[PDB]
Amino acid sequence: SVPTPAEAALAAQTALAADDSPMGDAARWAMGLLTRPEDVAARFIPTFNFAETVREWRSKGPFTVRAYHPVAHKGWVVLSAPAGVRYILSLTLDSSGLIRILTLKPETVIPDMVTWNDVEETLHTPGVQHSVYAVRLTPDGHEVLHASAPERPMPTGSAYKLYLMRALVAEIEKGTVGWDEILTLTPELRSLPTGDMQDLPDGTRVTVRETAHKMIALSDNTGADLVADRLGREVVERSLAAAGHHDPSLMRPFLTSHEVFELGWGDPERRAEWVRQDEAGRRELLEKMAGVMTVRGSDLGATVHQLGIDWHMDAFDVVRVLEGLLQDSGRDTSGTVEEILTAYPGLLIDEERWRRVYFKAGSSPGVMMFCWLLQDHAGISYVLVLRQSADEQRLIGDGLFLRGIGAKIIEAEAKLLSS
Ligand SMILES: [Cl-]
Repeated sequence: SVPTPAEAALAAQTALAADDSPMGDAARWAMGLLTRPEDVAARFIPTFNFAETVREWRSKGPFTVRAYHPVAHKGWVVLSAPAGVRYILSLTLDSSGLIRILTLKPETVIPDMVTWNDVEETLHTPGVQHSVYAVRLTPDGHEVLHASAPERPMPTGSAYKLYLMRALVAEIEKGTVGWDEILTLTPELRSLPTGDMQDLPDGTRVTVRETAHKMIALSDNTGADLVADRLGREVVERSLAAAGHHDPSLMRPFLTSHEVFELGWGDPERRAEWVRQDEAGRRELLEKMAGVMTVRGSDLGATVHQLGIDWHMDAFDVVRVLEGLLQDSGRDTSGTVEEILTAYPGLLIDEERWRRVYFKAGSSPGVMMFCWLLQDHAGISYVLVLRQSADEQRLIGDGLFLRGIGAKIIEAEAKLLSS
């Protein structure tokens, strides 16, 4: 008794109208633009041409809402326009519901998946290296459900925050840091979005717990940098092998988000020097680069992951860090780890099927990855790792494609994961 096209669209239209959440508020406002600089300023982040963008968007309608997919601070609305042309309106919000990102783009098309070959043939894009790895975790080891290039080390962007989380948990267990310990935002520690903590004023005091929460749930770069500063680079590097990484040297020096941004898209000479240097020279360069960021979001574009300016790991490294975090969570009887890991599942999840879902995304120019750990109410866990890398960012896009492939795999779990 699957809903028919007409039923599906009506359900989405009503859900959008009824949604009494920050995403509902923002999506309805955005849809209103489609169907006043002072009111725009009040709806966007404080540090937010737009009237012209809205004019161009409006010229593509009239629009009909066909699907509505809110997920905490992120949301997508599928729109049909004249002649059956479809678009997706994407929203990303800050912590109080102000709009950070609002885009209207051609629809991303992902079929319902019947077989793993459907996944591979949908995903494959000339010029893009990709990898799909799916396993069932058991007492007796991992059962491989599907694998394409899991052994290939690839850049993974904010997947690295999973390793930072395991390092943090290890220090909590050793008693060198506490969940309620205070970290302090300084001008030097501020990074770029993703995240919201960069929007806090200088001197803002925040607990380790709340910083780690934002580091994971919002992929907060500033949160991650505060944690990495508190632990120290050497402590994080020493934690990598035990945390699950097969070859820690691939991620040494272990970069902060601030360092990736500043090195990757700042001074071209400094970046060339990085390429020429060994680990010692790279550490020395990073120390000299310490200070307040000069690079801004508009500077990003060119790919630099090929120069080692990212965080490289294989699919097996991602499975091990997620399984390790599952173990870390169970050991932490306070539920602090679990609360952090489950806050944002990246999708609308069937909670009657899945007791817990861990999720992490990562992206950089030419880099996209999504991973989930899903555990059912009987205690059976699955891990799904999706990765793309390319020399040209336009071959990958904003990540709705790879995320959507994950969504369809999870929707078809009875066929692809738990058959
Ligand atoms: Cl995401």
